Amino acid sequence: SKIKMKVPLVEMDGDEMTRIIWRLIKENLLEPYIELNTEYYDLGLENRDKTEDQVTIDAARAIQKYGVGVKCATITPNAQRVEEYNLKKMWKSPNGTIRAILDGTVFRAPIVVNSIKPFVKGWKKPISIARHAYGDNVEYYVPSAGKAELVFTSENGEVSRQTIHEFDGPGVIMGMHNTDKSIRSFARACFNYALDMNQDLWFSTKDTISKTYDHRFKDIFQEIYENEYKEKFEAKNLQYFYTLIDDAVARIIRSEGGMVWACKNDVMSDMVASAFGSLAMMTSVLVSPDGKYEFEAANSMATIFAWTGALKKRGELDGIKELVDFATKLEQASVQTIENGVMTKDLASLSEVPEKKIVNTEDFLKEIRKTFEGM
Amino acid sequence: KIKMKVPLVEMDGDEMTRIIWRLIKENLLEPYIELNTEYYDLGLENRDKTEDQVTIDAARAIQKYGVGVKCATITPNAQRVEEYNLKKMWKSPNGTIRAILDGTVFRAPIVVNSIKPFVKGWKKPISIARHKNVEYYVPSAGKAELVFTSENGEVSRQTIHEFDGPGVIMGMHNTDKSIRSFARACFNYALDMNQDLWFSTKTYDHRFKDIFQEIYENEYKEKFEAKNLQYFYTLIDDAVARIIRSEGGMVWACKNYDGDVMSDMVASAFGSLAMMTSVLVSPDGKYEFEAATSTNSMATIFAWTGALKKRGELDGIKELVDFATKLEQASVQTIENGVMTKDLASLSEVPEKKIVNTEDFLKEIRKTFEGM
Repeated sequence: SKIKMKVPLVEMDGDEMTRIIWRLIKENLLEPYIELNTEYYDLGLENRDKTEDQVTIDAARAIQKYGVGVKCATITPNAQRVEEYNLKKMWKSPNGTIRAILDGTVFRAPIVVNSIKPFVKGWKKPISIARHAYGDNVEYYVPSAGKAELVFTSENGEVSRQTIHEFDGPGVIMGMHNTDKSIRSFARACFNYALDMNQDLWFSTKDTISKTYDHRFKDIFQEIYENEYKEKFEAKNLQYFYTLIDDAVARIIRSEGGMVWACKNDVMSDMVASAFGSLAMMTSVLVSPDGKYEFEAANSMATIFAWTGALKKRGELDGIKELVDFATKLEQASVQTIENGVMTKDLASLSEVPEKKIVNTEDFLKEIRKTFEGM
Repeated sequence: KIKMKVPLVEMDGDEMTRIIWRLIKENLLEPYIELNTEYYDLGLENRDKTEDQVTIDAARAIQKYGVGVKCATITPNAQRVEEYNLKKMWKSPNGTIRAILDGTVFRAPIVVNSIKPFVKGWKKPISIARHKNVEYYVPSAGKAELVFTSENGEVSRQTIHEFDGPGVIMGMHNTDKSIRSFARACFNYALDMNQDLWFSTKTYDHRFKDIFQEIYENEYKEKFEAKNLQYFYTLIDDAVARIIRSEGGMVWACKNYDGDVMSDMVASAFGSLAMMTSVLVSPDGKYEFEAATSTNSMATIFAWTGALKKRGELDGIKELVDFATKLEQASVQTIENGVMTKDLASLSEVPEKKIVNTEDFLKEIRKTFEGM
């Protein structure tokens, strides 16, 4: 009997080839085993165009209603496509909209396969790089000599200023901010995801240098930990490591990976990504302070693992043991088929297995399905 | 003994490194060279006594002669002030020297084969280059702004954020003058060392990219090609991925904040914060070399050799250059033979090992040296 679901998964459709691949994955790997229950939203460009993007907002809201969504890769509008599709507007990427409705923090993590060798030797468990909003502060270009200042005016009109620099030539000045609210929100999602994934949270700053700004991140994380997560972390023997950025990269490079690593709103994170292998071999997960999740691909492997992360999460929530086990089994089967040497052209240029059979995406999905049946 | 021509500017330092500094001289340099140095005591008591004037004078000695070698020094905190009875919180000398010379610092590991890297394929030192902020705790609602008042009176404002609650703000800067010393120092070093230069990062960053380009076409394009070196600009995400996939051997330049990490990354990637050289370079071409009981003194030998080799090339004295090279090589070979300090024996495998004490290691290298 196929596995029975309860609460539906929010399923959001994407664009172009990933949309074919998404359907191919459902058809070969999920529907045979599970009586899929999803609430469907088409976030391909055409439907976004027709609904003037309302369908994206609807999808986010439905993630709030149910808890979990899974999302196909989508396109960001460009001179051509517009023409190509005759769209009314160059639309902002939906993930930006969905993130802000969810107030979510974003976690990216590699997909480990033994035959794809990390460049850091010991790194065999995925490290999740966490950011509160991944991909965007104010600048001003000084044309000539003068006095640059960082200035704050409170409600009541009181003004305070500090000198940034007294220029004697042209240059740039930059302002950065964070509200307590965004930091608390960042902290909660990080602690959620870490609990949810059963691994330690590491947060690092450079707070001996920045005596006020980084200090605030540090104190809010510690606050949020005590008042909100300490007891849960202990129950599962998870730890929260606060530390200096220098101390953390030395310690993490010395480890086996397998932890959640958060940093201030960028380079530490591409290093992690690249250290493990292609940036395609990667899951991307949005978590909210609230415990809402959306899984997306950061390559059929990423799309498979977006679905299995989502199924596994949806099943944990609903107490469907069978569904969580399915999701683990299908992940293991995906990896195992690569390890037996059947894979696509791109997995092959990454993998070390001595005898490889290269096949197309479709045949690949079919082989994972053969491996799954052997398990 | 190799005679010297122009003096090396030599800056003595603090505590244990000061002793080792002297030990390296006595066992490794003085028996082979007639040390010509102009000597500055940047110990802490002497900085306090001269009220940090000796640090300024040391900096200027480097502008005059061109090359300095410097021992690690204490930067005093509250704790030190009481401990040493300081008159003031003297600034970091590294800090002062840097400013006077307007220099960029390049950090690079020291590689030895028996010491396994954490990163698969990094066989060649990678050199990482780098050239404070105001902050405020927003305590309740209003408006945060960058403001600029031009000396003609005009006042331009940019909103940072409208707060409805508490949070934090920060402001920072960079002058064009600054980006230009940075680019010059990076191109100089890349040349001196026969390495390619990599740089990576809308107004803040394009400003940087523009200025580097300009300085390249106008002042270096020519000298680089004369030695078949590439200047490669690109996006940080691409650089890191190409860098991680290469063998090492380049100069990697980044905005502060980002060279902060990578040198952590690279440092710890190669294996040991102790095995790190540090060389300061100015746009004018002035240089300073510094270290970035059984104590590892290897970064401090390589500071002395770096400076003596550079001094030899500027003074057209080949035996001094060849000696620097020989000693570096003999320092490395000794470790490879399995005689090493406690700290380094946790690192390198290879072997059965005779671990020795600080001064013993120095005697042992000399032995490796006497011994072509």
